Amino acid sequence: FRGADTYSVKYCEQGRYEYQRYLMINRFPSEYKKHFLSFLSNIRMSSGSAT
Amino acid sequence: LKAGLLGHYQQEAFEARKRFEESTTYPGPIRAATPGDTRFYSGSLESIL
Amino acid sequence: TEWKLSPRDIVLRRFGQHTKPPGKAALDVGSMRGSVIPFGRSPGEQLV
Amino acid sequence: PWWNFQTEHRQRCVLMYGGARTKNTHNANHRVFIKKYKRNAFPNRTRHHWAVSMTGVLSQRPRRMPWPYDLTSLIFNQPRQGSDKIGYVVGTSMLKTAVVATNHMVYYPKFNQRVSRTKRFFAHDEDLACVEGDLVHIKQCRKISKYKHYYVFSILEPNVEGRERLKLGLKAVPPPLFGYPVSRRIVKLNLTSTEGTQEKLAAAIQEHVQDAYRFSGPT
Amino acid sequence: DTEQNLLAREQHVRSPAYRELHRPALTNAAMGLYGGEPGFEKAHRVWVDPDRPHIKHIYNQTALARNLRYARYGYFKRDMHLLDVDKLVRHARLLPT
Amino acid sequence: FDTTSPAVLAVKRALKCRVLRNHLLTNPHNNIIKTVLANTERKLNHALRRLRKVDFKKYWEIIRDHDVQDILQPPNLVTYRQGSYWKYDWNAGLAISTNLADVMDPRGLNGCVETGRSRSEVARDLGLSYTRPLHENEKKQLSHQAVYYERLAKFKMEQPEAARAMERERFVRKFSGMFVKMDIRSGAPDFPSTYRRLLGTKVVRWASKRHGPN
Amino acid sequence: DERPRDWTVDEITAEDVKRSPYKEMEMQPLQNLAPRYEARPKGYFGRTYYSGMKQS
Repeated sequence: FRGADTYSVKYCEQGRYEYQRYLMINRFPSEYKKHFLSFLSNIRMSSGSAT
Repeated sequence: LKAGLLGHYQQEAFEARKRFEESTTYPGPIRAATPGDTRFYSGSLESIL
Repeated sequence: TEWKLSPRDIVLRRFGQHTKPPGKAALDVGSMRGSVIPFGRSPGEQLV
Repeated sequence: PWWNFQTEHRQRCVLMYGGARTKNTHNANHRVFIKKYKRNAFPNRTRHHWAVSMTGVLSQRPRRMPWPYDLTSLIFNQPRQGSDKIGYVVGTSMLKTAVVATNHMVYYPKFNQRVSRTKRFFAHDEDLACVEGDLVHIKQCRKISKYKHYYVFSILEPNVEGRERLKLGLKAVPPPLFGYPVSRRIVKLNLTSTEGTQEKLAAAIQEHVQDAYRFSGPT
Repeated sequence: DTEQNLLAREQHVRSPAYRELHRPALTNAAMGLYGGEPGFEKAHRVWVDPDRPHIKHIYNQTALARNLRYARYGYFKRDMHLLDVDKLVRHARLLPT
Repeated sequence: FDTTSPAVLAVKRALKCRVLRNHLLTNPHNNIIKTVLANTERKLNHALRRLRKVDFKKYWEIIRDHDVQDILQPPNLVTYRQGSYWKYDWNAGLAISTNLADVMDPRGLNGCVETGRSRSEVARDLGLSYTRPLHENEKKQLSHQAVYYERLAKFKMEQPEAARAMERERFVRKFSGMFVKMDIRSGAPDFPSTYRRLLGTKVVRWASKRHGPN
Repeated sequence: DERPRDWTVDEITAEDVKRSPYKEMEMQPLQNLAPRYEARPKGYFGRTYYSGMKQS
């Protein structure tokens, strides 16, 4: 069963990240505020012995 | 609702809108009022804290 | 001139107002008991 | 070879539980129905159970499934299913709550057809502008009341006749003359004089006595 | 002259025969069990007044409780000695000349 | 040479319905005129329902002039409850027929996609008022909110020895309750619907599991 | 002192502010919070990424 089965040449000649299509992932504006505040808090973490 | 009548409605959504911008005369740019706050955030209920 | 129409006699169907029902135009899902295939089960049938 | 989705689901089940599925689940078992009650004396008022009833929400026959391709998916780009909806206002008897009837599609693959079902939602309008007859666009939100998690985002089409009838001091929509009945018994309207109501009451109580006599059965 | 005709109607409404005749439908807990017993598996006969109804939407269009056909003239020909012709002219279907 | 305008076709159907009703009055045993009247009334309903959407001023003039205000009413409540009476406007191609600039102000009819504000909050931030003409009960609902607050505040100021006992027994009933711990069961919005398997054999407080549209 | 030192119209006041709002910097390092990474995978859990359950 499928002992000799080959795939296309396009799969092994493609570059990286060229298959990803542009998707417009919309969300709620409260989720926009929550994710923006979470990313702003994660960026502003002080550099201690854990970061 | 019936989705097959959507695109013809889109033509009406064109044919009214192009009718609007040629009918009325814009007097001038109205100044922008500041937006308030909505009480309809998504997700669960937040706290008063 | 005048319109003496009353909508109560229209809705409640006074004077025996009879609307003829359509002919087998029910189109419900519960009565159907057959699997629908494109071109039917036997598409080209010739009566010999 | 290109494996199907069932291979991926089996891989997920193997990585979760250690194994895919124990074998011999069919067993061809003869499920026999043993009746206990009398012939037309089942203890229910609407649905009388007399056969083996299948149990299952999405694994029953004839098979249904939600059909995500409708007007709402064509108009609105949604973050999740049921976030934005478009419907009609049918009831404004509650304060700050518009009853919005919306439609969705259910797919039957056996008959290969989609059908439109209707769901009623309670939406919120603060300034009391929604009139019965408005094509409105509602959106999901937080819990406002026990049955209010939607709100009127936009009025896509206002009912002009309803607003003009409200300006006249009338109702926005004239109320229907038909509706839900009160019993399966034929609700006869009693039109009698003020003196002929006692004999009509005697006839009604005699009819109720004969309906109770139906408990006796033969003779 | 109209106060007597109003007050007789208001005293006829508050009479015990009118309130017993226009009782609402009996509930399933008032009739008895969940069903199976003949005569007690449904409610009893409900009579409504067409001018002062104790239910909303007197008529309906259901499959089994359909009652618009029973509102026409002829079902009130059974009791013409007790009949009120004012409500007969106002509330009946297919009345003759 | 115009005879097919909707305002003309509607009054033609209404005059035809008047003629058929006047024939059925003097001769109620004519069975063909019954069916013709039942078809002409449905066609009159269709003509007036399209006239309401394509030219509202002439429709309102026809409604006002001939003493027929409720000629466009839903027949059945059960069909009206599911929005099938208003689905006629979408299915016939009449949903975008009314010009919004000539009737209302369309700035406060659309919510904000950027800020997520509602339809009412955008008009609130613009200083516009969109409120339907209320009835007496709808004004009684909004006017009697302050009256009970002034009554309860006057009772708290005027009878302290009774208000203190009422608040004390209310706090005793609140504090000593069994389900006072905030949990998933106490935090559910609909307890008979989420936990419906307890309503038969365990909980006798709720006799049914359905109270709303959910 | 019942009025806080940084009282604006939007009524957002810090309890441990201890400084005039004109003296404090606009952006500073946050030492009170803790950096947290994603610990719950949605659809991908293991050996072979076929689809990843991206619709979920």
